[PDB]
Amino acid sequence: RIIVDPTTGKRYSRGKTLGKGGFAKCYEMTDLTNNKVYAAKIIPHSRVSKPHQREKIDKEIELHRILHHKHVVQFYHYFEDKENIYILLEYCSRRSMAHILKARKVLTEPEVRYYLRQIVSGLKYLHEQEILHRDLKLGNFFINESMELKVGDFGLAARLEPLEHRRRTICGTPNYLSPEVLNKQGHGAESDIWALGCVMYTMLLGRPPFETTNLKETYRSIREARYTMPSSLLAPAKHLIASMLSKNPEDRPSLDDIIRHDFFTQGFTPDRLSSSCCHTVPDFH
Ligand SMILES: CC[C@@H]1C(=O)N(C)c2cnc(-n3ccnc3-c3ccccc3)nc2N1C1CCCC1
Repeated sequence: RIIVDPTTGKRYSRGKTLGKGGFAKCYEMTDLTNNKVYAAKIIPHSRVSKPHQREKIDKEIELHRILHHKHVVQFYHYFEDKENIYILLEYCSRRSMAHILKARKVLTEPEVRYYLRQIVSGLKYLHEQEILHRDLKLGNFFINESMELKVGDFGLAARLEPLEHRRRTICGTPNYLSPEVLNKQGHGAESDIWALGCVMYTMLLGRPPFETTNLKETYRSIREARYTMPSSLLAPAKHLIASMLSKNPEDRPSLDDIIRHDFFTQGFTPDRLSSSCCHTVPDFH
């Protein structure tokens, strides 16, 4: 099937399905005018009848369409026709972290340092652009053919705000709610740092440091910021995770402080990682 951009030219071929992605059904989509393939969201209007979810996508696009970084999903184009809304994004053949970790359960440090360096780099970009991702989670870290990491799904993203006028309500439902955001103080840049801690944790142990149900039963526990630190962690990793998951946010480290932590400096880290690290654990040193 051929899909023409009625505002322009401009013809596209639609290929393989890629699965469900909330409102979007995903499909491979080829721009016939340059023959590159792209991962596309296709949201029919029927599913965006209601004004606030209509607004939810406008923002994702508005915020996404200005982002150019090697570790941020490269937004290509978007257009609409009578039936559907169309968003083409960087095609990431080797899926997400979420997929990888299910296979391998738990990762070796060199790779954790390999993947985190990339999550952290992409996030300086956004954070310096004054944009908060607000949903860092293994699912939203996309890997490509050449084993490179890009952060995507900017569906719960927002611009930084004056701390007095900021959104207090939990927007959407993140994977990792923070203490501050639970005391109704709103999502800060550090609330992203929070998520990174939980994420590193998961990568090293295959289970999150706190429940991810967003149930009120689980709220005191997060607010206290108390969790099991297992002995299986070397001290560098232990220490780093701890500072990242500080209870009060203004104690959490900066992104620069993070890539410069012992965990980073006194291990070894590959420039290139094989594709077999998707399924198999690597060789020593
Ligand atoms: C299009 C939405 C999302 C995405 O944003 N990108 C950039 C992406 C980029 N590349 C792929 N991609 C390409 C080949 N396989 C995938 C894929 C499939 C499942 C999960 C993640 C990626 N998928 C992407 N996805 C998937 C999320 C869930 C279903 C579609």
